[PDB]
Amino acid sequence: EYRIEHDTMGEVRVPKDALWRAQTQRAVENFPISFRGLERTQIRALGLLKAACAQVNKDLGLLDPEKADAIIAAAGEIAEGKHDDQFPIDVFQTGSGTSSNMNTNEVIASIAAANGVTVHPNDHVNMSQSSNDTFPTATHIAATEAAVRHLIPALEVLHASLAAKAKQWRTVVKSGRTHLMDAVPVTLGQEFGGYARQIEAGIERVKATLPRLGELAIGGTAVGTGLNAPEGFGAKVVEVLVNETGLAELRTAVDSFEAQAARDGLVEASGALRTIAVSLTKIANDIRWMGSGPLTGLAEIQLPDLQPGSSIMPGKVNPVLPEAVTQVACQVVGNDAAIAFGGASGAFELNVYIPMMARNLLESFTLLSNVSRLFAERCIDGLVANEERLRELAESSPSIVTPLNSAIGYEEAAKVAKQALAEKKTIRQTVIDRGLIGLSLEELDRRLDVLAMARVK
Amino acid sequence: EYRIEHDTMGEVRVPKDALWRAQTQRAVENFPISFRGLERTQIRALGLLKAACAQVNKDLGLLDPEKADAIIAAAGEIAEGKHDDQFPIDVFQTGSGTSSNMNTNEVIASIAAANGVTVHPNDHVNMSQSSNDTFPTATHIAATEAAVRHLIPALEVLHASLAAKAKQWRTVVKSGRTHLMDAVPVTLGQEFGGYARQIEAGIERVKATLPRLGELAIGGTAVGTGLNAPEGFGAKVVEVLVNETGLAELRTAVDSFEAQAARDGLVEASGALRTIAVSLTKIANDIRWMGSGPLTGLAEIQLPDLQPGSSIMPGKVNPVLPEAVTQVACQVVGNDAAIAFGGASGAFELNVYIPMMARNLLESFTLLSNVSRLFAERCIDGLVANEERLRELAESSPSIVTPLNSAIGYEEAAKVAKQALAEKKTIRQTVIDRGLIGLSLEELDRRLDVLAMARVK
Amino acid sequence: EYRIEHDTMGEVRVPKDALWRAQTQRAVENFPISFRGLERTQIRALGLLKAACAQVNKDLGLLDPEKADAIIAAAGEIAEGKHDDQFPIDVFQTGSGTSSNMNTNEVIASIAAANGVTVHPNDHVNMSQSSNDTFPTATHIAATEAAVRHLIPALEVLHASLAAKAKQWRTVVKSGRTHLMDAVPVTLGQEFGGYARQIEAGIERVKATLPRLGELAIGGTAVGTGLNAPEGFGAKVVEVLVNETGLAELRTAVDSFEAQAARDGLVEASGALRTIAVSLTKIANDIRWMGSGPLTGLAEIQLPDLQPGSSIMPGKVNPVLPEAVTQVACQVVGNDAAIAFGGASGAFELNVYIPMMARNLLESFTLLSNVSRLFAERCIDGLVANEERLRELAESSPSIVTPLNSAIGYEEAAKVAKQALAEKKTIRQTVIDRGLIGLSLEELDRRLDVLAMARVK
Amino acid sequence: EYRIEHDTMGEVRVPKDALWRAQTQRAVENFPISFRGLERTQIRALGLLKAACAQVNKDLGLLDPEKADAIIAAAGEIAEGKHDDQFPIDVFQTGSGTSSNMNTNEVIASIAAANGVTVHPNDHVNMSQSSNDTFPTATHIAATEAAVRHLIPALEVLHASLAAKAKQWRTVVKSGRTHLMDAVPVTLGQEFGGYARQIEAGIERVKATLPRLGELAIGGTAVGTGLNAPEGFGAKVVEVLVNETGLAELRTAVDSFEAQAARDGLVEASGALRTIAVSLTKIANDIRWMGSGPLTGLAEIQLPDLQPGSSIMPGKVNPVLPEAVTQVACQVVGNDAAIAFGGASGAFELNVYIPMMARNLLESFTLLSNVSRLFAERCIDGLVANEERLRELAESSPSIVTPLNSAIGYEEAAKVAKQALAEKKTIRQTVIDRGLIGLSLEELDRRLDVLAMARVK
Repeated sequence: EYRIEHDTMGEVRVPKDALWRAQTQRAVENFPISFRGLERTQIRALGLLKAACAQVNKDLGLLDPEKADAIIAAAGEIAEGKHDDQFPIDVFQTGSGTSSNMNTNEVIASIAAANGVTVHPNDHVNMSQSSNDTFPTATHIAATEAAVRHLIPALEVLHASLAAKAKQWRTVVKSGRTHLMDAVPVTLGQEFGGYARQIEAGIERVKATLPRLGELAIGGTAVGTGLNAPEGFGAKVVEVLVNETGLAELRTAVDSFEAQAARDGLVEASGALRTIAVSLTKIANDIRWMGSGPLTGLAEIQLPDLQPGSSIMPGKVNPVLPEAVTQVACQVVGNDAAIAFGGASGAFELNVYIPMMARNLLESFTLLSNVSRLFAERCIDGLVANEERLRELAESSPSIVTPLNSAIGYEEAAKVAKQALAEKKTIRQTVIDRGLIGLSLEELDRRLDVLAMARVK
Repeated sequence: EYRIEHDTMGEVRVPKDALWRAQTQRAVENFPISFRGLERTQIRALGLLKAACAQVNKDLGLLDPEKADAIIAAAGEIAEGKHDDQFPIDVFQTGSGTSSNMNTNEVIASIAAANGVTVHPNDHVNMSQSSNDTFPTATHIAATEAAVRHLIPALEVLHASLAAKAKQWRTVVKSGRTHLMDAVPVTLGQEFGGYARQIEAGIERVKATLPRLGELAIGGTAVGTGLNAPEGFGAKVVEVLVNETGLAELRTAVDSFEAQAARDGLVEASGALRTIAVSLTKIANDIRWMGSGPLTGLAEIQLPDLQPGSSIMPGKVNPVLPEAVTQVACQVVGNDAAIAFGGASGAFELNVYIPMMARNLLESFTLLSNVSRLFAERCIDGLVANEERLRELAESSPSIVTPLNSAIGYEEAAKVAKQALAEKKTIRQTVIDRGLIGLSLEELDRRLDVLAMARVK
Repeated sequence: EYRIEHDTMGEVRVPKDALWRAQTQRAVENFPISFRGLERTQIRALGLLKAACAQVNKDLGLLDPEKADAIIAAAGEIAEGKHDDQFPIDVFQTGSGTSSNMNTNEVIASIAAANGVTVHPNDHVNMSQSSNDTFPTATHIAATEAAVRHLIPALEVLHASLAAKAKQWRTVVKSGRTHLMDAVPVTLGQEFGGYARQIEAGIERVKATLPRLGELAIGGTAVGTGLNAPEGFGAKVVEVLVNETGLAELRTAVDSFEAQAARDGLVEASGALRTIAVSLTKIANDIRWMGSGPLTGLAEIQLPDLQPGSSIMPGKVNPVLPEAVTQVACQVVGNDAAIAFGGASGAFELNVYIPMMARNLLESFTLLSNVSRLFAERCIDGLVANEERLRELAESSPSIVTPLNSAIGYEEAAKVAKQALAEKKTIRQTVIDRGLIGLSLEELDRRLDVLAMARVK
Repeated sequence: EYRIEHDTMGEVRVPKDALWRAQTQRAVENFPISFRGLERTQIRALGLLKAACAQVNKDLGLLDPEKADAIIAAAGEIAEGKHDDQFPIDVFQTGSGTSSNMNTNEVIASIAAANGVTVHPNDHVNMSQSSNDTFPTATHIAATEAAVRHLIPALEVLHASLAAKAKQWRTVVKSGRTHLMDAVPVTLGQEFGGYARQIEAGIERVKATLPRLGELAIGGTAVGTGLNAPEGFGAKVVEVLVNETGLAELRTAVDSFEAQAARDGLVEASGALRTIAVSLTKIANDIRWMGSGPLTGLAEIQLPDLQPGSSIMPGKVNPVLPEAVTQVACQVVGNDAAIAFGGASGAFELNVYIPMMARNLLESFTLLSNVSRLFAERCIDGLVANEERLRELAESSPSIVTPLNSAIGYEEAAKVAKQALAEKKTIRQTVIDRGLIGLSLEELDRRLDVLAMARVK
């Protein structure tokens, strides 16, 4: 069942109970491509943004208080998520986000109409605005909130979890591995201290993007000039947004043309997430390798069991969380390539890849925030080390000859390693058999202590 | 409200009215990452696959007909899409798809239980199977159906639409452009014939991947050896699948270890789609450029109006379909990088990136199928050429001097072009003024006819 | 020391002994970016191409035989590699390859001048041509020769080497691994048969691209119309090229506009190489993992020693060839993303990313051809299996309980696996202790034979 | 002609006059893959690094002053580039850089031998070191010097050039374009101010990576523990390096395991360069579009002529510098994907993709530094604007109706735009004809002034 609405292009049938109107409905028919629309956090940002602009228009005497207040209230319902099903437009819409901007304007208009107030989607709800500043503004608010409120806290949990293991396993000695081959000793704690640093550096990486990710185009209107917006509109809206969200990271664009002609801050932000994905692949890979076996692998640690491993092989349990982490990392990398391709494809006063860039960036924030916390809590926290096996692994490496270098030289040392392996004997035995002692017996032992070799801080 | 179920790891609370059971529910708790589960076409493939395996197990006397028939019927309900909301597991699950495989087994078990029949998710519904052959099998069935039944037909519509314009605009002469600068004449029809060829070559590209995309692991069970599956199980299941789906492209794997240790056919298939995305970016870019203006751009053609252009600038209309196409192309490129990263990350007997690879590949098929048809029908078909403007564009290029090369030589020709531009005069005038005629007057004209210059077939 | 030359833009100083002239020298000054110029195979292709065009121009009476013959001879010296140091222009030149085309024309002119014959770089050496058909033509000849004469033979060596191991290790039983965890048995030969299939499929993949990679633009001249080229020039040049090179894969473009407006065949070809890189990462990773240790890893095989492992740790030797292979695979993936970005960026009658696309594609052919042969000969051929260790690995996996499923059911089977691991006892012992026999004693043994479990063909 | 050398693996023939020795020569035979070796800046870094380590070993009494001083002198010759042809090892070597590390040690040994001093490549030249800390150290020194001394200054020139045009063209009014369609007015200067900001933000982006790019592994030796290196060796070497190079950005690693197990700082650094490539594609694209024509394009500006455009079309000149910039941007994007793939592929105590990551990152620094300066000086500086054409473009856009919105409302405004285009009349005429005046005659004019519309600061 339908009603008639119109826009400047003509009449359109709209579902009778839909709060959207003509232009939203055209976009429904124009872009049935993915059948996925804006995310919760994007719809929220649009709501907050519309509320903020209405407030400033009210403050400056440009918009009737009754209309402003109903727009602010309607926008608030949208921001709170009462109307997400009134946002049916595909991600793959016109690249400025015009359609979703109008979708927000029209839904506000219909909510306000239901509360006794007549507001025009363009003339009132979109007063002093364009899609060309509002859609990227909403995108950067969403991205900034995602970075500050979701990803960074999630990474901090993961960091804490890894650092707790770095401390716990401080003196848990094991064989280092380089090139996958037997190396000199390290501690399990040292390795986890490395993983913790990768995550801490990741936090630094996301933070370093915030000064430019938090820039908002708001106020630049159609092409960056601010035509049809009053003086200092952008700064005024940003102040309301900072006041309402608590996100001090939000700010006016340094250059209002760069802020609309490009989405360079989104490409920058994705680069930090892609680096985090690179770090997480290494961390997760190492952990599932340490967990491998129980009998045909490394069996250095035990990961917590999360579910039955195999529909066919009874009793098997698999490192499912590292698998989720590594698959997420692939998605972030894919998403990152999509973001950059769109970023490079701007023209003159507007980059028209915003919805695709937003979808991909926001998804990477989400996947990384959610999988980092799960990895920390359902995997890292419950890892159990096989301490005795690990100490044997350390004492078995041939490369425990390495600290004898300064006393016998690299070349004689290598002769000890090749002879010890062909005999199935120890490094201590091959050197004492080689007649090298005389380098004392007491000195050979001190240098061959594996935990001393790891050089624990 | 909940009930108790168990698996080999213990007891799990499951929603009372959920048709899934213990293992699905663990996966719900283990992988809340993206909150997007399997697509319609993946759930379908799993249903068909389970029906087919049950039939073969019935045929070989290994599975009680009453149990087989209830599994076949239950699987059929799943295949038809009656139970998509009983598949809540995240894409970012264990990388073999164990969880979704078990999700299918458990939902079938609960449907059959409701019809008076007791079938064990492992012992019966998963008889002769592993996730390690079934999940990639379902993925390759979905991908192959997507290629054959959706993308290729969509591309054929787009091809027809472009070729119709190649014919329509056969003698519509215009200035060619190289490096974005004035070149010798072409016809609008020639350009569209190029775009049509890119799409035809795209069809060829997808087709060329089908011999390996259509390979199915079915029968290789846990590691590729076929343990716990009867002799020729895979060939038998493939026959049922070919019979039921009509997809002759489906086939047994050439090597049953390669078919599980890798997903190389998915990377191959994505390469063809990425090439199509590269082609579509060029086609769409050209079309929006030809459509640019109306007064400050090229204004060669007019694209059909699809919606009001701008919330702020009245009357403006934008090339929204080319924007959808180019954004889709970015997504396909991103998806393609994700697919390849997962593809490269296999280990020993199993690549455990299947759900992420499947999600990305299937999405690229979908986005490309849907946007290609929209582009054909809502853009290409209604394009209107500005024939008189185009003929003036052709006759204005300085490079119409080019066919005089053989008569006056490259160097004197260049002297004609530089003098004609500094005077604001024609090529004919600059050559006759330059005293070159005597090369006759009649010959200069014949060579300067622009439509003859385009060399129409 | 310098001489004066000119072109249509004016006078340029050129080194006195340089065979290039004005336009090459401008490009030297215009593009000092990478300081790497065209590859041997590109210079060759340009030489052959110029010889072929001169021959056809001779055949058709359009070019004086004395001038044609000196151009053919000069071009032949270039093709043979006598003048590579006369090609100093950067890869990062004008995107049509104009500069390298002119570089070839000018060097031919100067060689011919030294043999008593005066040929104009444009009017004679470039007769019936543009850079816009010749540079992509030379690029596709180079790419096709690389595929047919270098990569495919190299892959065939690698395929043979892997298949020889598949045969050699047919009955060398070992534990399969899925998710990195203990699985049911396979043979080392089965795994290598998988790797061999990945390489055979790679061969198929490159072959499948040849019908479109081998398309040549030759004849389309400036914009694809063939202006200033005689009728059937392209077909005539292609015939000479096929006659001279033996490459039957070379052919005229299906559509002469698509063949210049895009380089879609180069993106297609790169997709096949990227798939090969994905396959090689898996193969190489597995091999270095099987080689890992000697004491802290898997120690399944021994790779041939190629050089001392470590400047610091005496005696260590590392899998350096797998490292070369995996790093090459990264480069191919990078190169592939560069190729596609350029491919998508065409405009109207010409894609002007050709030199960058050519550089990247040709490098991927080279790296893959060279590393595949080295990997085959210096690694794969000399691999030695640790047969006794491998048979113990197979017999230790808990998942050897799997073939008891049909007799005792998945759930009781899992109870056997969990009890056997907590006891440090065998599967046979845990089932006989569990009172399951009575499933006979003779049947338990037959099902527990590990080589029978691998299901060798 | 050859001599015999040996290493711990045995005897190797080495060219008689080569300064390298056994291990370098094995690497020559082991890795003939790309036939491109280390860059000038990498060889330099290795030289400086070896000099610095020798100095510290001297300072601590661990290395004989005569041997140290000859190593410092030899290393200095290498650093200065006297011996680049003594570094023949392929980029695609063992992924730790062992071979190039040994190549440096052996060349120093042979130089010192020629000066009367016998130093052992391992025992002396490599004293207190591993490849595992030295090769990444040299890589990060090279990358940091490239960022600080080459790229940032090059970007500052480009920034100055763009900002000079932003100032010059402050009041040069033109039509804005969004979606490629006619928009409201901007100034050419505003657009260039946007491009300048993208470059300034790029500078910020590279700077933001320096705190982690400048971290050096030096001191962590084999696995990060510092075994066989004295206490505070790393800090001591870093101090010498900072003293010698002036690069205060160089620093000790925050965590010595993260600094060898990963190359996350290289992926981070590449992300900043990839963002710069995205920005440069937009800037260059816009500029070649503004330059397009002269008769069939936008013809907004004139780029400086750099070389004859076309071998075939006389007189044509093409935007060759924007083409070089956009092709470089593709290469940086490709390189960036290669870097990240290698970065993600670390294992335990060592990421063994260093040479490939270094090659790609250093090339991106180089291409971007060189093309940015060329673009600034040979393109941007000499751009000439077509001021009268531009003012007509501004006054022709239909969207000059936009500032009437607040007076007549969006819907009536759109009626003015559609009627003005169908009539071929002006906005002023269509509104006065529409009877809207009465909104006064004087007010319509003030709002329709195009330079006032651009809102110049």
